[PDB]
Amino acid sequence: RIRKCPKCGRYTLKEVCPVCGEKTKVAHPPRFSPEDPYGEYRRRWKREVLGI
Amino acid sequence: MKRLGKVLHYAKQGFLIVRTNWVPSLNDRVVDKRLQFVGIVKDVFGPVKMPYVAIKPKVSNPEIYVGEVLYVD
Amino acid sequence: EVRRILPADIKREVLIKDENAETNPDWGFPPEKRPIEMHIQFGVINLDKPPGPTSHEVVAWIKKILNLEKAGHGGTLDPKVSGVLPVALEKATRVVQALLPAGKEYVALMHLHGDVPEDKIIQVMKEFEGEIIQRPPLRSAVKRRLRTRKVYYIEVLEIEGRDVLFRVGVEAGTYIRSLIHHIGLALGVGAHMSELRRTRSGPFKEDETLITLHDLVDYYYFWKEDGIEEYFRKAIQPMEKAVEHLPKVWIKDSAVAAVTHGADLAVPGIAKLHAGIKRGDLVAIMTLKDELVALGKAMMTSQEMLEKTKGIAVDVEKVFMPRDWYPKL
Ligand SMILES: [Zn+2]
Repeated sequence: RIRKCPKCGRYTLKEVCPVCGEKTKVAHPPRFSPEDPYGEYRRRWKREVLGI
Repeated sequence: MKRLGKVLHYAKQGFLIVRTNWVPSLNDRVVDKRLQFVGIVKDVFGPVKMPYVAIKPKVSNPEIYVGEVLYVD
Repeated sequence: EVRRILPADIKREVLIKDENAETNPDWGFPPEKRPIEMHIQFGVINLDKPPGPTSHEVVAWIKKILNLEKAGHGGTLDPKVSGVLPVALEKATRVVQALLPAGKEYVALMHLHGDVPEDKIIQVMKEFEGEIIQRPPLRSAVKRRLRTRKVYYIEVLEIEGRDVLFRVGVEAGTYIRSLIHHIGLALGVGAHMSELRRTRSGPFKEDETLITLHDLVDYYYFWKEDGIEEYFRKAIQPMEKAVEHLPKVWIKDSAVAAVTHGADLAVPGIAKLHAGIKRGDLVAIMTLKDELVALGKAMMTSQEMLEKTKGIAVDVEKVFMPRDWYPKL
């Protein structure tokens, strides 16, 4: 499974980036459904973080 | 005939792989120096300067032609 | 100058035909002047496609969510593939013409069917760099003739067990799946592509502008419900971005008015242009304020456009700029 590090965006298969040691994540974005369940919940916290 | 043969190996997927400096054609007949005919070209790939060729073995038992020069008549 | 990097990375020289051409500040709508509504009309999304749906399916979702009439993507990404999927919108929908034939970069995972020493893996993969022979798949074309394609570079990233992760830059029409299959034959043991992600498509890459469908919808909602334009505005790139990798010709205001009114690009209408343009090349026709006017096919080389006094420099294939920007014939 392809992964990448949030900082320095290096691509790797390892859980931890070989370059910065920071943890990596699956490079693919989360699955999407037009129904978008939880979209309301997601926006609630997102509005907060962004300050809307 | 047209040389540029010498099988590198018998790929596990069932093809005789040969390296060459010339690009042959698909379905071309491939034979040994004894004109016994080994199989037919089924694919050509790699760099245009030095391509690989996948010969579809049509013999009862390939793998013997590895390291053996192959030709196209 | 080398097939070692993506062509979009190669900078071109700017030849000057007319040094005193000026532009009217009252005419045109440079990106930083477009109201959000207009920005969308002439926009392109740098979408991070999720694995699962077909690219067409993805475009359909976007047309629905944003209540659009037209949209199109710039390079089919197979269902299981994720990554850069530029999606042009409304009036900019046809800028994809400039993207489909652009260079692409991928990060792929190859799964070998046998145990092979690393050095041999690297060695054999370096052999597939440059012009290579690759016959089209069973799905495409009714003439499966073998042709050549350019692999600008192959860089092995990591090797775990029989899994080989690598980055690859290629010209349009190059199938990563075939490339890996061929590598498998070259190595004898065989291999197949287990995972694939696109990291660059023409001028679009993985940077701050790359956005997911989740971000898209949410930013949209912020604009529609909360009246916040900043986020949705940034989720959409101006069509000009979709043409960054193309050789350009910057034309005088009168030429812009002529082209947006059906004429082709006249040689004397050119103020400055990129070098290296060859007859037949796709070129972006730009305003002196860097607005995209149209896409066209070059009727002559840069050198001819530079020295000629008359005739048609570029055959216009699609006009994006509305007639009211730069009025009169
Ligand atoms: Zn890192």
